[PDB]
Amino acid sequence: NSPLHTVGFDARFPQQNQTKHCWQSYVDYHKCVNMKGEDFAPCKVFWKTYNALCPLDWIEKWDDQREKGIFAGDINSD
Amino acid sequence: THLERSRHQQHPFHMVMPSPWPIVVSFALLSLALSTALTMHGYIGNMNMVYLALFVLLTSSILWFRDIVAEATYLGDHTMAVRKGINLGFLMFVLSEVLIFAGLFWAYFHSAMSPDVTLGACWPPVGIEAVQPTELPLLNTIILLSSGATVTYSHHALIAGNRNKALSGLLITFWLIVIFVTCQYIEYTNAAFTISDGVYGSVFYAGTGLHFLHMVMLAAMLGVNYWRMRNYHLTAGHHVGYETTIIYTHVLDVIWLFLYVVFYWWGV
Amino acid sequence: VHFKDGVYENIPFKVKGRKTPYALSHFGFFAIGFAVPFVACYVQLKKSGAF
Amino acid sequence: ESWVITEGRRLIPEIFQWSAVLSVCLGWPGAVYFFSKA
Amino acid sequence: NKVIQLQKIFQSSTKPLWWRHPRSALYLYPFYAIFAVAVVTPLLYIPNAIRGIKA
Amino acid sequence: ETFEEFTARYEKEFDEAYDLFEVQRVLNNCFSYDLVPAPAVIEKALRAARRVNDLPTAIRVFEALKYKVENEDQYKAYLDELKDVRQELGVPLKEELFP
Amino acid sequence: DVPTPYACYFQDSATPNQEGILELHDNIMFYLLVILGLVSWMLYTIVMTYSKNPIAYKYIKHGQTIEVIWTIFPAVILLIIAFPSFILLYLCDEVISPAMTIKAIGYQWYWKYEYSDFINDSGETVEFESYVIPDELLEEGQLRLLDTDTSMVVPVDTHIRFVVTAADVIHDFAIPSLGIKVDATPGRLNQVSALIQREGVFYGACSELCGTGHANMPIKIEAVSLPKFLEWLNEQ
Amino acid sequence: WLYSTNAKDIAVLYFMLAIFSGMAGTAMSLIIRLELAAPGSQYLHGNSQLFNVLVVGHAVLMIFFLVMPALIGGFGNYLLPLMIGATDTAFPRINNIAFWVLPMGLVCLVTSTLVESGAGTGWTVYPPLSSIQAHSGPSVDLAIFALHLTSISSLLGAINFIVTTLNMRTNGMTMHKLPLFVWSIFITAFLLLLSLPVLSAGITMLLLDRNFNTSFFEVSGGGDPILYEHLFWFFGHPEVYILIIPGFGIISHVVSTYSKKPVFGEISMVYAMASIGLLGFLVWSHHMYIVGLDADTRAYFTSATMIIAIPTGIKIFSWLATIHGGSIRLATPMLYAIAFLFLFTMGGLTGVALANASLDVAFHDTYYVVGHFHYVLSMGAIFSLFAGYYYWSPQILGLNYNEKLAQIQFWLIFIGANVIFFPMHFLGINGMPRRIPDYPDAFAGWNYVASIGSFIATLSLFLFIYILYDQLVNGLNNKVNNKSVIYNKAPDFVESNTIFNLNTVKSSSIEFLLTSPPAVHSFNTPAVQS
Amino acid sequence: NALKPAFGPPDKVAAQKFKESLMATEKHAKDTSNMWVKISVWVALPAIALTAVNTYFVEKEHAEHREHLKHVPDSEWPRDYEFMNIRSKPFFWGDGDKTLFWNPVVNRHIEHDD
Amino acid sequence: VVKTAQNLAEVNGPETLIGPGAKEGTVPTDLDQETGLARLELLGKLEGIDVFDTKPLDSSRKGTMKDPIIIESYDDYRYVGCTGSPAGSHTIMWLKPTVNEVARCWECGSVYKLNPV
Amino acid sequence: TIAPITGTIKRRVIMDIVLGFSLGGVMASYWWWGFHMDKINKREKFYAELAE
Amino acid sequence: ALSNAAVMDLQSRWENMPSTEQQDIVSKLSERQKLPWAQLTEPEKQAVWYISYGEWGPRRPVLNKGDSSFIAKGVAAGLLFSVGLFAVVRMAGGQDAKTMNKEWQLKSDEYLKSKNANPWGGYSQVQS
Ligand code: HEA
Ligand code: HEA
Ligand code: CUA
Ligand SMILES: [Cu+2]
Ligand SMILES: [Zn+2]
Repeated sequence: NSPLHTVGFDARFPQQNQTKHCWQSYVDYHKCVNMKGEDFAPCKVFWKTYNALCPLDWIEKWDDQREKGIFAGDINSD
Repeated sequence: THLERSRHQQHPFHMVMPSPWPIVVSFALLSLALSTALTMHGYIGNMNMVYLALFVLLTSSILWFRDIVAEATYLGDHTMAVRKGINLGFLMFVLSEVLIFAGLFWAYFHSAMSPDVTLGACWPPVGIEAVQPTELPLLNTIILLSSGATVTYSHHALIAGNRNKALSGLLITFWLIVIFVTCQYIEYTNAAFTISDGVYGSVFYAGTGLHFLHMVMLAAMLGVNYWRMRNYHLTAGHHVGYETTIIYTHVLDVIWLFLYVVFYWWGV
Repeated sequence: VHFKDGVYENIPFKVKGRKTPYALSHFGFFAIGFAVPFVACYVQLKKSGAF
Repeated sequence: ESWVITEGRRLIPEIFQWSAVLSVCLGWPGAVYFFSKA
Repeated sequence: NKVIQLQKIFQSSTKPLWWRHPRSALYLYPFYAIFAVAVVTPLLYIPNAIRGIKA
Repeated sequence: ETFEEFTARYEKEFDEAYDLFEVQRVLNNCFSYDLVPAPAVIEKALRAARRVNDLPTAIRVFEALKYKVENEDQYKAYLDELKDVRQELGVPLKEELFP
Repeated sequence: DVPTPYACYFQDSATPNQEGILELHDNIMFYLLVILGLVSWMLYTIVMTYSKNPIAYKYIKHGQTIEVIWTIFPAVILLIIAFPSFILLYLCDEVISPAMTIKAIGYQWYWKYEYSDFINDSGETVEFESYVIPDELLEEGQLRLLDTDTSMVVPVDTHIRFVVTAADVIHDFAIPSLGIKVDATPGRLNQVSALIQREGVFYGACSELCGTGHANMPIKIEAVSLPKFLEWLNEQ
Repeated sequence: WLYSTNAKDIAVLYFMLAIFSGMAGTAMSLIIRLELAAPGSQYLHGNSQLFNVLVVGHAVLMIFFLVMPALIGGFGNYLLPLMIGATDTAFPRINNIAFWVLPMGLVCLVTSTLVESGAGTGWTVYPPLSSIQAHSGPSVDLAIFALHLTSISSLLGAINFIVTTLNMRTNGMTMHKLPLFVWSIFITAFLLLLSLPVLSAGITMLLLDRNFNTSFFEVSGGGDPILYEHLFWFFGHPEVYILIIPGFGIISHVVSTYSKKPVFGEISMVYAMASIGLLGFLVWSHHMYIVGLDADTRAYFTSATMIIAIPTGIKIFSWLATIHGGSIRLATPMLYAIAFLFLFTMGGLTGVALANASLDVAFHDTYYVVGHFHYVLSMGAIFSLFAGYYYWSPQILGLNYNEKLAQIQFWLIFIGANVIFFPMHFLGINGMPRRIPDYPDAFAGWNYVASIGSFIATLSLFLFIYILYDQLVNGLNNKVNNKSVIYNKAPDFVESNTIFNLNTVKSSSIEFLLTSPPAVHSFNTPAVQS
Repeated sequence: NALKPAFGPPDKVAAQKFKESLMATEKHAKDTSNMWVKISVWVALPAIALTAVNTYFVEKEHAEHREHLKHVPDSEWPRDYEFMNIRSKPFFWGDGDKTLFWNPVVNRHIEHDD
Repeated sequence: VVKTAQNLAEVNGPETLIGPGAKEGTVPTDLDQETGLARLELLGKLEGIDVFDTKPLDSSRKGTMKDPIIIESYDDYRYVGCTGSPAGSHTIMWLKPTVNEVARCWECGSVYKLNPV
Repeated sequence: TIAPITGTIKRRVIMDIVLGFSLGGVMASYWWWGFHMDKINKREKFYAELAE
Repeated sequence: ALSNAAVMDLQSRWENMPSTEQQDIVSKLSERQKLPWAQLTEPEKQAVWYISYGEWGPRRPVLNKGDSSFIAKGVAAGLLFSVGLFAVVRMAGGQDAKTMNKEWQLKSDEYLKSKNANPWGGYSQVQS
């Protein structure tokens, strides 16, 4: 009887500026699914984080940067 | 007595004659500012009006310095109280010239301490090949460090009383401020990241680009002191056109030693 | 004004002894400084089609 | 046996004239609102 | 060298100071030419550039 | 610093005045302090007007004594203490003159 | 909420994080009236009762026991003011437990909201854009320059976290009734947290300058009840 | 004279530029408040550009071309050599280039408005709005070359003022025995020296982003536009105190002269005036409390902005104690100074509420800020500018100024300018945003009230022009009959009128002991002090 | 005569104290010229001529590394990032000239729209 | 034959302050290459006397009109600040003691006779 | 014998600051006890009904 | 001595007295005060008080008798001319707002009252 539910505190990013909370969760989702996706559940917890608090013009931007191999942050741990 | 003493000034301060140099320089900055902000949006077609407006600003300022050299040794109204004013007046100008590099030190630290999301998490960003500090930038330092160690006996041998010793120490100081211009011109062409490669090609080519521009001004200021010492101007006890430049030489061997420890060693 | 100090002499105007009335060259100096935005209000509006 | 009144003769019209000029210097938007509510 | 003779000229001449050297007729006569050129051609491009006509 | 040390500082300065400028000056910074002086001070100020022979600078003494008195009865007690010095010299009050 | 013509106060509160601001501003102006009372009374006793004094008390310069007094007395006043300010500054960024996340991106002349948490039955991030209705396309009853077409709705009595940014020039996200203001710098994204105590529409404005149409983008927020919220969310 | 080097003929050329540009700063102020009198675009047709152009045209002309060249330029170059007894300024030729680069900076600003775009960025020329993607014209390039030519005007005058009052004072005048107006431009010429390189860097980093696409603040590239917010306001709040420390200098002299008393604790007045400039550097983020700064940083800048109320509050309480004990001669410079103690007080308390970081989130970029700084600029730096004229112009020009006509010019300013800026707090406390061409319909109340008072202030400027005209023509006739006031200090209560005429001026500064007007060589032999 | 006695009394001890402080101006400038001439030709200049040829040892191979880059044409250039060529308001002195000076061997600016 | 000075007693104006010739192959030694205003103060520093006066005024006695304070000038308007009799008594007050008219110090009481020279 | 009269203005700032605090104090007591407690009484009367 | 017709009522006679007599009557007076007082003439005793401490030249007020009534007659004729100058340019101006004219505001409240906008204070919105 409590439907609404989203990302909690995540005390490593406590201040007002959350410009890297979107980013670090985005890399850690693409690091999980490449470097040993153990199942699709226990690293789509990151997918619930970066689908919130990231604009839908930002997500298609980094989807293009990783498409042409020109993405900034390292997503290939291998 | 009181007849010949009344035929001079009563205060040591110098009252200059009215001369039309501060108005012509003012009509050279307007003709620079108008010809610059027109030619960058088309509106002219060629880079000829800036190449003349910057030329008339250089000539109308070298004729201002044609008056002060005549006002200091052909009429010579620089007394003991006037020379303290010029030495302190330049010392306030060099404070703004130092603090104008704090705007280009804050720009680097705001772009490196909190790294950006558009570029990578690292600094310098991925792909950009940074400048190695164990190479030709170190040669840019040791040339410049010895420059501050070879102008300071060209000043002391001037007071000692021999021209041929003090002139040799100024000729081999003027070449060090044109070797450093050359070896920071070679590095500015054999690099791999432009002015428009994000921020690491931007804050780097302004904190060192402005410092490169001042070394042209220091080599010109070290040029007139070679001309004046050859043409018998600077005495052994009255040289404010030379003690001004030693201040500018050591202070540029201070902000370079911040540029070297930050933009090269701390950057990579 | 480097010579001939006096009451009306330290000003770059010419108040007394003028061939014209002075209030022409006084109020006609500040109205130039008051109608200089309206010519910028004019030629920027006229450039924008409206009148 | 005198000194309280000789200041009281002066200050009592001072604290009334001051509130008269402060309520005009601060409360004058209360007059423009009261008339034209339209 | 040539400094005491230039002290005799620049003192007691009653000319404007920038004119006082003998080698000054061929400095300012070219300089007043190229200054009057370089100060009007920025002003002359102003009313054409306000309307919006460029190269 | 004190009040008795204020009297013997201005009982001296009205004994060395020699001129009209050095009476109206000494009377100016005799009333420009905080307290109004005792009449032993102001007796010398009337006497030092006869040293310089000027009457209206001895009338403004009793015109400034009225302003700096802080209580209307005290103006009637300064005048009553100056029984003789106002009468031996002959300088009148400004209100009795009615100018 | 709605501004009133000829008003002199805040708009009506809708947030405990804005209810504290009204408690802070009235506690601050309680002390800025004693000082204005002291200044404007000293400036009328001195002007009236010393424009007539002819003998100038020109022998007081130092005043040692009164210079020490007006050094610690503004230091006492500002220390009293700071403790409501330091409590409210910390207790306005308690983002510890939100319940819904809303993004809001400003595209230089209009807003764009998106409730991208997958909490509904469709399976997509719901998003829309909100433009001000023009003066030609008005209807008699709308609030001009305040009432847009497709507003943003939120539930009541639940914590909501906004995430505000832009993909164009810098412009602000400001609602006076909720008391939130973050300038939406396009390199970054800020966040505020503010639950709404009572349902009803709130209007806002954009305060940072963005260009030509800086005034033509309001932020209509109409908080609705939660069973009425999920009717709108599952539909649209 | 055209290329003159005389250090006090430049100061009257400065003053023929203030009242010129302050007219255009008022005419641009007229159109803004005329368009805001009613909802709907009345006088401007539908154009929101040319309203955001006439705001930066109005804020640059009033700050950088009215208050700065008259407080620092006008009363600076005339009175800093005179009150220390210097013959001229220290460097006389760069004192001339500090003037003549201002009309070239005036041409570069009017030509920034006539070009097809118009700078629509506001006074704080924010980066992505003023980047080349938004303002594609060359308009704002000329609008920052004007700020380049003005920055090198105020810098090259500030170097001239530091090295003047450091070694060109007279014999017995030590630094402790200095006038308060000399100390006030001496503190101010250090802040102009320590803040203008931060501006002239941050402006150039904006010029390189447009014409050279170097991305100092362009987002595609990692250039954060909050860096310009940090870089401009490190100039911006020192620039704010530069316009008001000479405002504290003139009021410290008009009070001490028209009330025959020295300044109460003068050596404690100079410490408070110097601890504003040192503390002025430690606050710049109170203009950006809501850009996304972390909570400990907002907790610092709300404390260090509160500390500025301590030395400013000392200076207000020192001025109250100075006029307390002494006589008061209510001439028109004293009327401007006695209203400076009230209108700067109400504009200083409004900044205290604004200084709170947790309260500024309901106040930033509303009209509660615009009603705040006009109470300390249009009433703090203009009242002292009007007081500075009426206190010294019978000495400078030599002609009196029809005193009983100058009383109504003050009274039409005080009740005039208070009708604009007092309801401006009501628009901001209700939620009216800043820099809008037209507002929502619930703001037609106080925007009509604050528009009537714009004409009362503008008619006051026109009355000032006639006083400025009546001072020149038949100004000599005003000191032979009973129009004006001649002696600023009336004689004491026991001063004879025939003995007052021997020692007339009881001044505590040099500039009233000179001849009226002063000679071109006013000190051909040095003066001696005690 | 009237208004002309003299100017001032001779202090006569500041001289041979100011001049005696000026005799040490030469005496101090002799040693501090000798102190700095040895470090500028036998300390600093050994550091110049030793490392200038060390720097000219990496010039012959880094220009060879520049000769390696245009040896192969390499149309398969690494496809530089989003920030590597900012071109809003293209440059006014040249056609597509990136800076005031750049060798084309390492500043190619290959456009890949695809 | 203008005959440069080499001592303070023989100046006769700016015609004789030129200085001797400069030697070739050496520095100017600051005595042979001055011009005529810093040349004059150099001749003063080679003696004991300083040429430009920098001295605070006599603030040890008050001085009546029978026994004033003299202030040696070269014009008729030498401005005087007379902050007190032990030079710390009152605030400053500026005076212009001209020829045949003393100034009288309305606060302190000093008298200043000019002695114009 | 006139008694020594002194301190006529020391009693005119102690009795002026006291009537400067007590003239802004009953100007600021109207704000916090008569205006701020007017709006905050209208709040917690209105919010008393929205639990019913 | 000195004539009674000379210094009688030296209040209005001192102004518009000629300058060569104005400094002459004090030279007749200042010789006479080298005498024990209360022997002087009673209008002569008044007359020296007007010379040394009168309201003439110095000690003139900053505003005359007809200035405080002139200041209020220039301020109120500047207000009632500025607002008169306000209506002239307010007449020659643009068209009024469409939604301002009192017909929206009767039923924009019905939009607000249906949504409970301002529970305290007021949402009345009626400005014509
Ligand atoms: C120098 C400071 C200064 C001064 C004096 C003024 C004066 C005035 N200003 Fe301005 N103003 C600013 C600085 C100043 N302003 C700034 C920084 C901004 C913000 C810009 C932006 O937002 O980016 C601003 C913005 C601003 C706005 C914009 C609000 C918003 O953003 O929407 C408005 C509109 O109401 C306004 C109005 C006025 C008015 C009515 C005056 C009236 O006071 C003018 C009438 C007063 C005079 C008549 C006296 C001055 C005239 C003289 C020539 C002086 C003569 C005296 C001597 C030389 C002896 N100002
Ligand atoms: C030039 C004049 C001037 C002066 C002197 C000041 C002085 C002050 N200003 Fe202001 N200010 C401006 C002009 C000025 N300001 C401008 C132009 C802007 C920005 C507009 C824009 O962004 O475009 C601005 C912006 C500005 C802001 C930014 C708000 C916003 O944009 O979001 C803030 C907030 O902190 C602020 C506060 C202050 C404070 C605390 C002082 C203090 O120094 C004031 C000190 C004075 C007093 C406090 C009163 C005297 C004291 C007492 C009577 C006794 C003591 C009493 C107690 C302690 C209670 N100012
Ligand atoms: Cu978006 Cu203003
Ligand atoms: Cu500020
Ligand atoms: Zn004295």
